[PDB]
Amino acid sequence: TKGILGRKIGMTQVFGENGELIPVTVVEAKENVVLQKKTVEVDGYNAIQVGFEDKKAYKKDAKSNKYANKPAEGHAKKADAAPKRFIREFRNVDVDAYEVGQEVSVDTFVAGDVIDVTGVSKGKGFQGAIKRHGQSRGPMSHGSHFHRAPGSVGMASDASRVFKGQKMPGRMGGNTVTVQNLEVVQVDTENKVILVKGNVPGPKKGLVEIRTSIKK
Amino acid sequence: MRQTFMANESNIERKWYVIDAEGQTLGRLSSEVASILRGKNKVTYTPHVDTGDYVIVINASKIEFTGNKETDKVYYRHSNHPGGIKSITAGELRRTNPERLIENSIKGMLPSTRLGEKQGKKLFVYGGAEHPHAAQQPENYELR
Amino acid sequence: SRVGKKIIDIPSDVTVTFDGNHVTVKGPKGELSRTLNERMTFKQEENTIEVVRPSDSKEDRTNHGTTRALLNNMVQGVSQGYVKVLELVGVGYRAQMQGKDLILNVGYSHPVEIKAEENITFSVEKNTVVKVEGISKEQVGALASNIRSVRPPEPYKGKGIRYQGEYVRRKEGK
Amino acid sequence: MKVRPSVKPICEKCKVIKRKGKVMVICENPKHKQRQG
RNA sequence: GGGAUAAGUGCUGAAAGCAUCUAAGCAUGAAGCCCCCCUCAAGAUGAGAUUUCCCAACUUCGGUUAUAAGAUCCCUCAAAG
RNA sequence: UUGGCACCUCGAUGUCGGCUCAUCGCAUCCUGGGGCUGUAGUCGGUCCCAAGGGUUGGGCUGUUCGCCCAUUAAAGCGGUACGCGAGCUGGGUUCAGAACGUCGUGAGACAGUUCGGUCCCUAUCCGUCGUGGGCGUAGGAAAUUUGAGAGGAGCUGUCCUU
Ligand SMILES: [Mg+2]
Ligand SMILES: [Mg+2]
Ligand SMILES: [Mg+2]
Ligand SMILES: [Mg+2]
Ligand SMILES: [Mg+2]
Ligand SMILES: [Mg+2]
Ligand SMILES: [Mg+2]
Ligand SMILES: [Mg+2]
Ligand SMILES: [Mg+2]
Ligand SMILES: [Mg+2]
Ligand SMILES: [Mg+2]
Ligand SMILES: [Zn+2]
Repeated sequence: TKGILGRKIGMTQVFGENGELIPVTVVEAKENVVLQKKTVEVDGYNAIQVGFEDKKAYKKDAKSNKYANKPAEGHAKKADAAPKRFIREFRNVDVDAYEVGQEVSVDTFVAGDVIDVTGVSKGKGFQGAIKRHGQSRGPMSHGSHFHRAPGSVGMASDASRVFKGQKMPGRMGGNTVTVQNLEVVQVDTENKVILVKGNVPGPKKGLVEIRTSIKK
Repeated sequence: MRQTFMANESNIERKWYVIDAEGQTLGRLSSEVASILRGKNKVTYTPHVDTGDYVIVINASKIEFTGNKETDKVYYRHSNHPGGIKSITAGELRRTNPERLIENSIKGMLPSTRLGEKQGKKLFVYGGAEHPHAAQQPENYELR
Repeated sequence: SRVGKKIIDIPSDVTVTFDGNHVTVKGPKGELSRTLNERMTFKQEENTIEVVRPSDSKEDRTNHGTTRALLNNMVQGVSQGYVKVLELVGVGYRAQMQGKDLILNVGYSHPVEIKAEENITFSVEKNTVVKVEGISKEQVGALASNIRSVRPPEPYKGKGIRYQGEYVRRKEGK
Repeated sequence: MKVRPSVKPICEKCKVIKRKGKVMVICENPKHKQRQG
């Protein structure tokens, strides 16, 4: 099992051998390094901690996340690696194969590999029940004073309360989503890009976590 | 004249004990442990303070049930979500989590008050024979 | 329990060792070990083993009968073993031995394979008769039951895997 | 199987037994099979 | 896919010399149960773990202090609102 | 269900149907697993286990029902103030107008009909859905996390091959 971290550059299409159009998402997986290796002996579970995308080294009066802080720099230095913006663990990958400070490359993944891609979905802000929960609108005429309302929120004296998990208006998006059984169309070592068939969760410039499909 | 002694944190001293759950009925072990946790066996027992002693229970896995409790006895919990009722049989609970079975039995036999909650916290249950509280220097207790 | 009271004879070749409730019976074909009921008391003689119920209570009587029968089965099993013959019936129904495992073809698009077990022997004669032989009576029976379960006998034509001496009720098709 | 409160022999062959705390009738004739319930 | 099961189906087996799926014992058996898959989750007050960073003077010797690592105010913003 | 009773509410507990949103039971409509069959096969009948998921659009009528059309794996039955009007509608019913039949000497009346006919309310508390702050978690911090718990999902057709 293999895992790489990347940013979602955007979507495009590629023409297949048969001339079939394949919609694809461009992912850049440059600057991936194994920052730490966790084992059952020490941490109680086996995983590799991988850092993606180098950030600037510590400076005295850094006011932003662009420059690494002292605590982060130390953790990266232990791996003999530059400070990283994003760090994520991969439990799927075997600990023995990877070594601390080892670069993880796009070439690990190959074309035709079935993969599961994880990312935070795009944020929609505060949303009503119709958009958020796919509920039906009320009549738009015939005396209607019900259009985009949530509907009844309960019964009457029995219960005399709203049950937990009642679908109501609230903030929508920003959730972690894993799309399963996507495929790698192409891997570009030169550009450090992996082409993934279909669309992956989240905004452009959003971190995507590509793993080998759990279901096989 | 008012002469009844009242225990206070200054004059209260709590000991540590170890009880083996091997070949012991859950209820009968639990009932006795609850009294030790409450401090009912102390002559200086005062209701509004905790005079009770800490208890360690070992070999929780070896607790015994009678009849068909292993299958028939069911523990229901509700999640507070509609239709959110979950069930575990006593036998299955013993296998999966031996400690929880013992704890819940004893905690059910303690008063549902702020003091009562504290008295339950003094209970430590371990499914294996070994316990991690050697520093506390517990004394082996034999159920009467 | 008349059965319980009856002594279990030991063949001279067979050697039986009792360890508390548990009994280990050693025979030329194999050695069988089981744990008998704790209450039941067993008196061992070279010629034969005698089991006596501790009390006349029903529970002891039932266990006495079971214990006696079980012990007898082990001794006889190690001495001679138990063999059960299963016969496939109907056209296109055949049995073939792949190594230890038995492969059966019984009107199924997929071929059926049954894994062999320790202290059990699978053998096919004429491609229609299968014999399961083992020291353990139970183990022989269990594996035989699995073989029969693959395709049980049908009433209308009698097609299927059956025990050699099994009787099947017959219903007229039309 | 016939599941009924009144489980009794329909013929001579039928044999009344108790399995898993439930009275049942077992017979050569499959029809005669019953289970108390 | 796995484990445990229902109605079932048995294997061995006595009470009850026979019989018997059950009593002891041993199997098998559902879109159902517990998992497997997905998301949240240590206010899990039982508050867990791993890695890394910071680490001094005063003082009535009780402790205090601003500072360290770090984070903010304020400001330019959006992939967030 | 139709009733009986008159125990809460007459200094007000809004009443049918639909819409919106569900939630629960299982006496199971479909799908899953079985026993028996007057079960050849394909199909069925009947009974047992099973509530995970699913369980359509129209014509007529205020309708609920029901009938019909065309589907479907199936078009389940019930409870939740005949769920849900500080969520919606207001066609029926249950004000004032008018008319017909009918009854009444009449004024008028009719679980007879007909046409028309004002649906208020800025959420305090619990509850529910989101989103912050304080303190705690025996030094102060930056990250990466385990999962006690909890939620989600869970459906099926047809065709080919054998
Ligand atoms: Mg609509
Ligand atoms: Mg409007
Ligand atoms: Mg209301
Ligand atoms: Mg009758
Ligand atoms: Mg009265
Ligand atoms: Mg009032
Ligand atoms: Mg039922
Ligand atoms: Mg109503
Ligand atoms: Mg009206
Ligand atoms: Mg009028
Ligand atoms: Mg009237
Ligand atoms: Zn009969």
